[PDB]
Amino acid sequence: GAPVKLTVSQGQPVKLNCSVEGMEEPDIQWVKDGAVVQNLDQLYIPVSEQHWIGFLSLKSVERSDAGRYWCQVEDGGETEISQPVWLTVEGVPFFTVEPKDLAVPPNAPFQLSCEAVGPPEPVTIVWWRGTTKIGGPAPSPSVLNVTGVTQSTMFSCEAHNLKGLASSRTATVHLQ
Ligand SMILES: [Zn+2]
Repeated sequence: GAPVKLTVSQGQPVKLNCSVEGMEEPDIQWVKDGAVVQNLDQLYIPVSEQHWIGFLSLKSVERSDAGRYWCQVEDGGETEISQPVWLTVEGVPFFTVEPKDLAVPPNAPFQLSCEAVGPPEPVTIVWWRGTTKIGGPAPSPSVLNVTGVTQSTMFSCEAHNLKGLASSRTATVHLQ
């Protein structure tokens, strides 16, 4: 278990490679997190007799493309296979917890919350109410305690990491 670790920025193409050795006509397949890969360009070429390289192309990486990839061959036996590559996709923060819309009575207290993650880490959050910075910058997860509102009000989180900024959905708190 010595995986290679490949880090790519969101939206960039990437190509992964594996080596398969010790077998004439291996049936090679790319696997991601233990599942046979679908809907990606796969290429398997011979450099010598008994020496093959597998090639997996991704056109424009998103978060869901991150995972552990490797090549497997059926039967295999003494076939030597390259170690897995761990694909990590870096970019601006992603909100795992969005702020929720609420209906509240006037001057009644409430709490909103949001969570955002990288990579890269760490992530900090600021809260906006209308166009006014309230809370933060503070780490994730973030909560916002509000004493009350007297009219419909918008709240959103803005998350920050090395790669830049992401906004949450805008929550609306309306009067019941
Ligand atoms: Zn910064």
